[PDB]
Amino acid sequence: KKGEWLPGLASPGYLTGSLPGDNGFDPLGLAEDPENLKWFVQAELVNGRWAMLGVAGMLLPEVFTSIGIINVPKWYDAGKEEYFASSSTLFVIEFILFHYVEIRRWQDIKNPGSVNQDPIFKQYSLPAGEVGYPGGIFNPLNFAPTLEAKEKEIANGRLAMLAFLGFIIQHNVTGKGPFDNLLQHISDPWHNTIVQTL
Amino acid sequence: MRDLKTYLSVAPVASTLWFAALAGLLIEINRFFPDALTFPFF
Amino acid sequence: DIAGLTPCKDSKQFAKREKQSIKKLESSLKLYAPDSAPALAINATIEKTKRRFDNYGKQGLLCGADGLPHLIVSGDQRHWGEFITPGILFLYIAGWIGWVGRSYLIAIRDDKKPTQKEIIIDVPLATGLVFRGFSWPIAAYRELLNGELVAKDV
Amino acid sequence: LNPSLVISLSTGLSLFLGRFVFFNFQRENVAKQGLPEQNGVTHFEAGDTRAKEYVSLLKSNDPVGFNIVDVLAWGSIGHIVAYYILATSSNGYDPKF
Amino acid sequence: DWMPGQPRPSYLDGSAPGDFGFDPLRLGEVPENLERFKESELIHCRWAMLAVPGILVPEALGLGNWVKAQEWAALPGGQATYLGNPVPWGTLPTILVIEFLSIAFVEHQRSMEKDPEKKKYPGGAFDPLGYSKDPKKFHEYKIKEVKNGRLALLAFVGICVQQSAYPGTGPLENLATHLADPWHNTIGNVLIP
Ligand code: CLA
Ligand code: CLA
Ligand SMILES: CC(/C=C/C=C(C)/C=C/[C@@]12O[C@]1(C)C[C@@H](O)CC2(C)C)=C\C=C\C=C(C)\C=C\C=C(C)\C=C\[C@@]12O[C@]1(C)C[C@@H](O)CC2(C)C
Ligand SMILES: CC1=C(/C=C/C(C)=C/C=C/C(C)=C\C=C\C=C(C)\C=C\C=C(C)\C=C\C2=C(C)CCCC2(C)C)C(C)(C)CCC1
Ligand SMILES: CC1=C(/C=C/C(C)=C/C=CC(/C)=C/C=C\C=C(C)/C=C/C=C(C)/C=C/C2=C(C)CCCC2(C)C)C(C)(C)CCC1
Repeated sequence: KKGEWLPGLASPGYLTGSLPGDNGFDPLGLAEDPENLKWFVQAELVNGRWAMLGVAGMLLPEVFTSIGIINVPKWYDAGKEEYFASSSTLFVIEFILFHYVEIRRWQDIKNPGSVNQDPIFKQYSLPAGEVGYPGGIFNPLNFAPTLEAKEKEIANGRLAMLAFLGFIIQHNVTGKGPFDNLLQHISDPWHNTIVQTL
Repeated sequence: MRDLKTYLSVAPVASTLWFAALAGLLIEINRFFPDALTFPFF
Repeated sequence: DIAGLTPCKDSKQFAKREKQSIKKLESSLKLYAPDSAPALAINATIEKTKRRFDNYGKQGLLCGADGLPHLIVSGDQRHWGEFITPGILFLYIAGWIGWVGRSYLIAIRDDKKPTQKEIIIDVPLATGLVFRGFSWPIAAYRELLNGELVAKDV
Repeated sequence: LNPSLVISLSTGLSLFLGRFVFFNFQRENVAKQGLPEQNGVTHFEAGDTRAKEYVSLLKSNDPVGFNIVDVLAWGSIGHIVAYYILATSSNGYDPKF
Repeated sequence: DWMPGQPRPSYLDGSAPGDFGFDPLRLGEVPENLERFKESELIHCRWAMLAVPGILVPEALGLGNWVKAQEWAALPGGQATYLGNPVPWGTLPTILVIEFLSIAFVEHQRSMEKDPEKKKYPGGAFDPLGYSKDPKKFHEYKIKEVKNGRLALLAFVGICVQQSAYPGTGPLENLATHLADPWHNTIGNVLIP
């Protein structure tokens, strides 16, 4: 009993249960190969983490704007705004920095523990952790990376990924932002539904 | 009964049912969206 | 515009084809009564003709000297709906078909008589495999990196 | 502008290069290249009566072996380069920057 | 190591000057090719270490960029100008035949001598001050040369690509354009036109 995504269906054999957030969910069998499972675990972590930050940066500035405390552009209109640098320059900065960071993380995915030390400063290295959970400077508050804690990270990532999937599709058909959709729905849910929007 | 279901799974009958369902679907798609030389939704 | 073509909203031959087509249908309409069923059928065909011509002119289709929509498949971003976008949709569907059929052949290749499940379809096995093509570009790509897509030394 | 000047300078420099500069490289490359052969043996040995190379014409009292054929080859280079230079100077062709 | 985490190739031990383990396509799979490449790399490195100073130094003066400093030969009656003075042999046929004879002779001397370490590091008359005296500082200078050369090669690629992104410009002129506004005049504007 590790949690059943479908109470009737049995859990696949290759999903042992030693992984956080395991509920026996893989109908299409994409992670039958343990190497595919190992790669997709990192893909879920990074996609979930980016979705968590994205959903926060999309929802929280907008609700604070609609309340009246701040006046921050909406997440879809924040790109058209004017900034201190050309958007093209911002792109190149982000590309170069991620072309360094993501490949350093990728070297750990292929070969674990191969990029734990700073190449500039020979000292100040990372302690030995697990793939997807780098210790050292990446955990300053020295929290305990354990079950539940890792299970809550994956659970919040899954809900945030569904939240991002909701935000983009809503904004496409509704025209406005997520918090404006919630206010429109809260005013009259029986007459302000996806049924009424289409 | 089991023999009847085994007959329905033979290649021509499965092909007819599959192609009939496929033909009906494409007919309704071209019925609600006739003509269309392009993908207009961009 | 491109290749000397003019957009169909600007072409006179395009509008003359719409006129002559509608007037030809109207010439067939005068023979029947206004409450007749052939009349409502011809009227529906006329409305369907107006809808077709208007949709072609609205979505930026280019017209030649003949007043007929010409398609540009060079990749110009103004006309991706004419080939590249429906082509990606096709490649998604085609890969789905091939990947599901391949999954079926792999699953029955270890049967006692593999030919038995090829002339008599195992519908339960098929229904369980038809939805693996939804993620076919992923499952195929992983099988490419893991050496599972191609048989070694053939 | 003078045909004798261009032809003499071009042919003189061509013969000079082929004798003193591009000579050892040409001879070592023609040695490792060898004589053309059919069925693993030379054209003459196979039975072509007219495929015997004329070593008498290749005889030269020159200290390095420069014979008549070397003069003909590098001289043809000099004259072709000379007439190329002359023909390119008289056409008056000019591109546009 | 040029990429920590990646295993080194089999033939790149780490002894050769500049051996950081870079051969993804395995072009140096054959020792004959690898030794020939070791010579050819130093030749490109040294041509670039002579080119980059000669490309950007006349620009600091009144002379134009390296692309316009090779322009008199396009028009018929061209006349070269070293340091603003029209040199008498400025005609293109003169310089073309001069460069052919001299460059072909000297560069072909490199072909006729195969050691094949003389093809890489000859010395003798080319080392009068004798920096090859100590076989440790000489190899250290080998590392200094290959890194200086690779730096100049990457700079020559930058000069040419910038010249493409701004036809008829100077490398230092592009530097001044970047100094006017580094956040609005970056490659992003030619990467995203
Ligand atoms: C033509 C110049 C040249 C040549 C002949 C070499 C040759 C060599 N290099 Mg070197 N290198 C060069 C340029 C060159 N390099 C430049 C410019 C850099 C800076 C980026 C480096 C950085 C470098 C490192 C860090 C290392 C080497 C190493 C080596 C040795 C092993 C690699 C090998 O065998 O591949 C042979 C190479 C070739 C056959 C050249 C192929 C050229 C291709 C066809 C075109 C290149 C495409 C290019 C990216 C286009 C960009 C243009 C721009 C407009 C986009 C070898 C002797 C490794 C070594 O162990 O040293 C001993 C090593 O670790 N190189
Ligand atoms: C910073 C770049 C650099 C470095 C570190 C080296 C290093 C080395 N070279 Mg090398 N070389 C270079 C550039 C460089 N070279 C260039 C650009 C050329 C022209 C193509 C050559 C051509 C060359 C040859 C033919 C030979 C060497 C040799 C050597 C080795 C021993 C000799 C020595 O140490 O000289 C010492 C280097 C210096 C003291 C550098 C100081 C010189 C200043 C900084 C020059 C700056 C002025 C200006 C920019 C250039 C104008 C000079 C020009 C007129 C020549 C050594 C490992 C010899 C060898 O292999 O040994 C067996 C050998 O035969 N070099
Ligand atoms: C990364 C991500 C979102 C990131 C968003 C970001 C950075 C947003 C950034 C910005 O907004 C800010 C903050 C501020 C704005 O001004 C600017 C932008 C730029 C807009 C979403 C991922 C979203 C990821 C999602 C939704 C993933 C869903 C995957 C699912 C559901 C898979 C399920 C199954 O695969 C299994 C597990 C088993 C199989 O057998 C069956 C199926 C069903 C196939
Ligand atoms: C862009 C574009 C274009 C171009 C194009 C080109 C020119 C390209 C290409 C291409 C190519 C040249 C490709 C390739 C291929 C190769 C190979 C080598 C293959 C493969 C395949 C496979 C391997 C498959 C598999 C599978 C799947 C996955 C699905 C199902 C099943 C199967 C098994 C079938 C044009 C202009 C026209 C138009 C517009 C767009
Ligand atoms: C004695 C002696 C000497 C001298 C020598 C001499 C001087 C010689 C020579 C020589 C020569 C000087 C030769 C030449 C030449 C050759 C040839 C072989 C030729 C040719 C030509 C041609 C081939 C042409 C062609 C053409 C025509 C026909 C027309 C058109 C144009 C052209 C040009 C293409 C010395 C002292 C030094 C040394 C010792 C000995």
